[PDB]
Amino acid sequence: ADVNPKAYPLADAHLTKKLLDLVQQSCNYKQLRKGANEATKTLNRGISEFIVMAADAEPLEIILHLPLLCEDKNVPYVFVRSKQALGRACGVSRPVIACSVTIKEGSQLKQQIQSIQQSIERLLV
Amino acid sequence: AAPEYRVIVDANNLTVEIENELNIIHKFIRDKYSKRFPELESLVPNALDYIRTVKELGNSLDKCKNNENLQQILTNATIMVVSVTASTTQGQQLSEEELERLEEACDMALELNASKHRIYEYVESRMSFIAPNLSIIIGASTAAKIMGVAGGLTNLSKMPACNIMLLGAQLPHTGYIYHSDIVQSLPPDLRRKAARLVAAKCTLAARVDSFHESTEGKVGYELKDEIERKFDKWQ
RNA sequence: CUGUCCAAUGAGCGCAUAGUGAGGGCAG
Repeated sequence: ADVNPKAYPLADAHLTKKLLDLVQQSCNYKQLRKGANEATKTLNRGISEFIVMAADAEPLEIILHLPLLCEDKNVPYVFVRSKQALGRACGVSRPVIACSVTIKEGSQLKQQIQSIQQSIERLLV
Repeated sequence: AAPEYRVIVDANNLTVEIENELNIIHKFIRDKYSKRFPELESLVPNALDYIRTVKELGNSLDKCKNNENLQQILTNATIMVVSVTASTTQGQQLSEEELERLEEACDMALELNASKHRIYEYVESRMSFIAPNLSIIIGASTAAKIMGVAGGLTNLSKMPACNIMLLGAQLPHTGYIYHSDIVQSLPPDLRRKAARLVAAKCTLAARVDSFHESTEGKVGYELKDEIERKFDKWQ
């Protein structure tokens, strides 16, 4: 189905799986901030690995400042289709429209993060 | 430069300075006229109504009810209570000079008030254009305050709600959103969590507004009603 | 613990406060 053109770049079903896995792992490793508000903070603070948003979010405008902050700070951002799905990957029973994987010292997740970053940088054209 | 918002921020501030001076003049005018008609202040609680009434009455209290312009200012019930209270007032006629200075400051005050209204209108109109949705939630005025401190609609949108609740703060942790009308129409007990709630929704409203969307305020309205419903729940 | 309502579109906290961030109400 169609998504708001503005939710760019949207992850296909494969990238979507990897993203949500890595988000789920980051929730476990405690490098995960959940909510548009807290994601904004991580960007202003300069501690964001990458940003993931729900193209489900209504009005979409409530998270559209993120790609702007991102572009400035040079942080990868991607979209997935479902905010309920993002919610679940963040440990939350509730929908989550944005979230941030934060930098962590000597992260085991480093290699996986680096890999996800590259994939997202590819979608940006 | 020359962003319109800074114009409106400063216009909105004038409004506060004029409110202050108007309050002071009212106090002055009440005190001065106290000798002519001491009981009136208790009868006409609204400052501007009181000043308009004083200007109308003047040195001669008798027959006040008969006046056709005073009927334009106060309710008939009130006109009748003051008229009856006039007939038994214990105050003496004023000197030509005290009457004349009283009239001079009454004129001053009404002129001030008209300009106050002219500015209030201007702020409303422009704010409804600069942040239609934000305005709808907290009013043009508060919206202009939080915009001024933030430095514009874009700098405001890049802020998290929790910092937007703190704007213009210095009992504790209350800023412009706390002192807003919408928040203040609640019993004190519910204000803190009410401020939190309004802040959150204003954060959403500002972001929509930074992208010039829902320019008719649909979002602002949804958000408002959504906020009012929870107000009802808590009651 | 269980049921239900609410809650990252922010629960709760409130001179970490330009902050905090997942929990709370009600019923057994």
